[PDB]
Amino acid sequence: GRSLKKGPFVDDHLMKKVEAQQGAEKKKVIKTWSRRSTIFPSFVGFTIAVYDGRKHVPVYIQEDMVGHKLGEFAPTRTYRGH
Amino acid sequence: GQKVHPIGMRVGIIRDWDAKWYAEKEYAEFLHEDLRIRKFIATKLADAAVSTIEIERAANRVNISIHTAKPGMVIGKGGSEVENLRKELNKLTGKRVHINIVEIKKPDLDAKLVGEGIARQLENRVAFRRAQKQAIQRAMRAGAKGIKTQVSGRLNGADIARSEGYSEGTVPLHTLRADIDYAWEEADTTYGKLGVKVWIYRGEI
Amino acid sequence: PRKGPVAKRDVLPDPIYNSKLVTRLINRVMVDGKRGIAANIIYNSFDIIKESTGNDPLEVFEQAMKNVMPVLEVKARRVGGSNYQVPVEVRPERRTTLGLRWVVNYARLRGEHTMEERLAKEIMDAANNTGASVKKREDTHKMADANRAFAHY
Amino acid sequence: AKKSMIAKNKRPAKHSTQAYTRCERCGRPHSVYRKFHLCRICFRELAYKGQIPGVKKASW
Amino acid sequence: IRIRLKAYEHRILDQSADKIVETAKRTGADVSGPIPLPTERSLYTVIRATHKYKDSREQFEMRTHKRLIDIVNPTPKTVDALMKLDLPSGVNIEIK
Amino acid sequence: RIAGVDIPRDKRVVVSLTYIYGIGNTTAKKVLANVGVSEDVRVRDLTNEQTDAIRAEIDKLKVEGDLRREVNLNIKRLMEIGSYRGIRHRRGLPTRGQNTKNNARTRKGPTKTV
Amino acid sequence: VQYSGTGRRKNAVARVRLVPGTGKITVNKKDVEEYIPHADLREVINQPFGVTETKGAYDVIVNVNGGGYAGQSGAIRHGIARALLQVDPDFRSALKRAGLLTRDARMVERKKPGLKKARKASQFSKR
RNA sequence: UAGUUGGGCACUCUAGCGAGACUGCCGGUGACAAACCGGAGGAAGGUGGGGAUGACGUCAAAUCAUCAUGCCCCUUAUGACCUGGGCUACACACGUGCUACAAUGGGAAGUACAACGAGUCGCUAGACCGCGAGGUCAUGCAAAUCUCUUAAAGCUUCUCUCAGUUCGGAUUGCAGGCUGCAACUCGCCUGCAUGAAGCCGGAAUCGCUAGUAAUCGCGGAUCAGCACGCCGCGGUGAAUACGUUC
Ligand SMILES: [K+]
Ligand SMILES: [K+]
Ligand SMILES: [K+]
Ligand SMILES: [K+]
Ligand SMILES: [K+]
Ligand SMILES: [K+]
Ligand SMILES: [K+]
Ligand SMILES: [K+]
Ligand SMILES: [K+]
Ligand SMILES: [K+]
Ligand SMILES: [K+]
Ligand SMILES: [Mg+2]
Ligand SMILES: [Mg+2]
Ligand SMILES: [Mg+2]
Ligand SMILES: [Mg+2]
Ligand SMILES: [Mg+2]
Ligand SMILES: [Mg+2]
Ligand SMILES: [Mg+2]
Ligand SMILES: [Mg+2]
Ligand SMILES: [Mg+2]
Ligand SMILES: [Mg+2]
Ligand SMILES: [Zn+2]
Repeated sequence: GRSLKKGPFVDDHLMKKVEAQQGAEKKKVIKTWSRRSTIFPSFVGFTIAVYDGRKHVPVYIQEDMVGHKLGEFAPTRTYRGH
Repeated sequence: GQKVHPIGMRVGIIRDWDAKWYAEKEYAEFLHEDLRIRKFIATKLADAAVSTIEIERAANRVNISIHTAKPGMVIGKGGSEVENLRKELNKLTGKRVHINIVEIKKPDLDAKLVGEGIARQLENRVAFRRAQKQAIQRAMRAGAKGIKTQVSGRLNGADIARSEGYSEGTVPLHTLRADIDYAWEEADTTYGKLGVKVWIYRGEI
Repeated sequence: PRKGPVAKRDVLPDPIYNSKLVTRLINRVMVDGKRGIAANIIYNSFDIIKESTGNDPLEVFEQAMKNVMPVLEVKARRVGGSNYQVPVEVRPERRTTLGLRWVVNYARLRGEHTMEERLAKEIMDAANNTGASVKKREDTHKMADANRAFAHY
Repeated sequence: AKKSMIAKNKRPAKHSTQAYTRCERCGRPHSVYRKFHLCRICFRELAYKGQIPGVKKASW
Repeated sequence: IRIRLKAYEHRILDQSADKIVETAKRTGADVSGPIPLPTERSLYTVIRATHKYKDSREQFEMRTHKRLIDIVNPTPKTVDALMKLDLPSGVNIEIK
Repeated sequence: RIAGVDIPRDKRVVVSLTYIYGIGNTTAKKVLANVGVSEDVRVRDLTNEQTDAIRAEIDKLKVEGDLRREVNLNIKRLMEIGSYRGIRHRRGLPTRGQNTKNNARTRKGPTKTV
Repeated sequence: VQYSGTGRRKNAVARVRLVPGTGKITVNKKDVEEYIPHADLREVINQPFGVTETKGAYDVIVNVNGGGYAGQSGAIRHGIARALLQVDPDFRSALKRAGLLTRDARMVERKKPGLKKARKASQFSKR
């Protein structure tokens, strides 16, 4: 995976939006197109609406999701069976 | 079926490269400067019977030899026209250009000029059979060992395209020692592209 | 081919037994041009035969060939709506071809773990006129005898 | 959508990996040689004309 | 002096190589060569058709012929003599 | 026998240990080198001192039921959080980007030609 | 006195020198048995001596490179036959009738474009 | 210690210029012919082997996305910019491959032999760190000089002993390494763990006539990264062709 030296990756525009809200009694949804961004522990408690190609899917970030990309929780293809 | 390009087949056997330069790191740069040089000259001198451009590169210089059946037109009065050509090429190439005009003797034996001539006539609504026959006459009178010509497309506006060609003498496309000149020229008509192919067989090498 | 019979390339004799037949056997057992492995199998098996028997292994192998090489073969012939087999005498070159092919093919199907053991056992059995390779020869003669009515063809 | 594609390729890439090679003669994106900056089609076409120095049909 | 000549055609290459030897030798210097070096070859394989038809190809090659000249105990005239002599554009030349 | 598994008695120790879930070829070599048991001895020849040393060595590692619960918990987590991988696990499809138009028979099971 | 011979086989080139001796063959500073560990290939190398009845008369110092052990073995066999030709010109007939003087011109056939190998073609499906 | 250094290019090799095969020589057959059969010499013999080279045409065969172009259509749009997604979706059917189903093998150790090629911010020696992928300092080379590149089959010993296995390596968990702004959808590689089908494949069907098939690796184009594909290279190296009814 991504080299340990490089550290974990998150887009600064997304990281800024979460940082602006950390000290918030009531959080609000963060609309993002950054599927590539890693879920940091600071994301826990937020709902990040992730673009899946056509819409923003609201994903609630539980502490069990840390380390996974935001895109892992916004499937791009719809398949209900043949 | 399909046939190898008559010139591409003999390049490196009896025909030499037109791009007469060597390079390793600037090969890509030099090659595509040649294409811009050749393209520019084909526009500037479209009225002169310009057939072969040979490009030689010596350090920052670019020596260009232009073969023309109308050298007087290309040069102009007192070198006015060629001098205007070096400046335009200097600007285009970005370096020093020397232009050498070469007289094409026997233009009737030069495939590109013959093909271009036939192409111009077809644009004038000249009978395609007539245009090829009189090109064949001139080439044979000039002493060609043989000539072969072909015109393809919507001949005389026919709805169904077809190819009509004529030949005279010998055109041995498989003989590798034969000096066979080839050219493909397009005539744009009211009905679309007409393809003119000319093969001229000169003294074998 | 249509033009006619072709040249058959000669094989050089075995280095240690000085027999072309041994070289032909090595080629038959060979797989993927790995002649070193093929030669080792044949030479190990001739040493096994030199152990289970006191006789020259080359002699035992030649006796196995005598019992395995067929004499009459069936040549399929399509006549009209009926396709029947015609007995045919086997030319000497094909005789050794069939013998080598049968001895090797049935050795590969034997039960012993290693090929040289399987080959030595198959050779010795054939030298005694028993085993699968001999049974292939018996069936081939049996088929020709049954179809002996088509000899005139 | 050729001309816009040709123009956009000419401009500097926003990210380094996004820079790609097109045929300088015709703009073909696929099968572009680095030595000649030409696609396989233009390369074969110009090699026949004898306008690519040093190149000739290979046989052995 | 070590002179490496490279060209796509050996006919001009020999002609220019001889000129280096003739001028350099005539001016009193003693020359080694010309030494043939392995001609380089690069192979390009292109699909012959513009669309599909993968099995039909055409092979193109570029051959770089090369020579080596070593001038030993060169005279002072060599430096200018081997520089007044201008080689055809097709023949590449490096000195030392 | 060692970790609740009757390891093959006829085989050499390096291989017999591999029959323990969580011990592969490399791990078996490591535990034998640590205990000091030759790799070529059949386990039928292992003395109670050697066997107990192996058991002590193996008890350090996570094997058998402990390993199986560990891995199943990982997959359980992927499904619970609703990740893309978890859905792949739950729907029986390749989880590591493999194409499914063809193949994928290991995950999908036997072909249903219907 | 030494007798020189060049032998070639596939891409192997063997420079062979004969000197009167014990039949010893050394190849690239290593004896024939170590360098060519195949018994049948070493028998190939000694074919020229057998046909010319010079077994045991001559030592062989071989400087060979390129190709493989079988190719080098055939190259050495070619070099000895040529070197043995300098020993006594009248060995020509015996060496010739054995095919030892012939340079085996069989080389690897080039891969063809469109074919997986020189002759092997891609598997074909009518429909 | 080293073709190392001196010395020499002799041999090899590199490459220009040449020599050589031409039914030319000899016997036989043949219509005083063409030609065929055999022979000698020769490295090579009858086109020596292979390649390039593809007649007039055929299938209104393929390509209006390489390019070009008649006519038609769109023009605040069918043009143009962007981020994300898709082209990699999977109850299924087929084509082409790769790896297997083992002992002519698997594993470990030791030892040998190529060729075509590629390389400047590229190929990278050597040393050190890491189980490894690789990292680090650093070296030579724009190169028959340095490097990629000590090729794998192979050979010699040890081991395993017929077992769905020490065969097979799919799948999955975890941990890493790289390239990249980024590898979740969609990358390649590594370690540990996991250890699926598969016991040689129905009807049917494919390639190949020798340095070929079979098998073994190696290089290259595209390319930041990424092929079991493609192109090329050499190693090892067979079986068979009676014959022309189908
Ligand atoms: K490209
Ligand atoms: K996929
Ligand atoms: K498939
Ligand atoms: K159009
Ligand atoms: K178009
Ligand atoms: K494949
Ligand atoms: K298949
Ligand atoms: K073994
Ligand atoms: K990816
Ligand atoms: K099969
Ligand atoms: K690559
Ligand atoms: Mg790219
Ligand atoms: Mg194909
Ligand atoms: Mg285990
Ligand atoms: Mg994939
Ligand atoms: Mg059509
Ligand atoms: Mg259009
Ligand atoms: Mg696709
Ligand atoms: Mg089994
Ligand atoms: Mg054939
Ligand atoms: Mg090969
Ligand atoms: Zn192009």
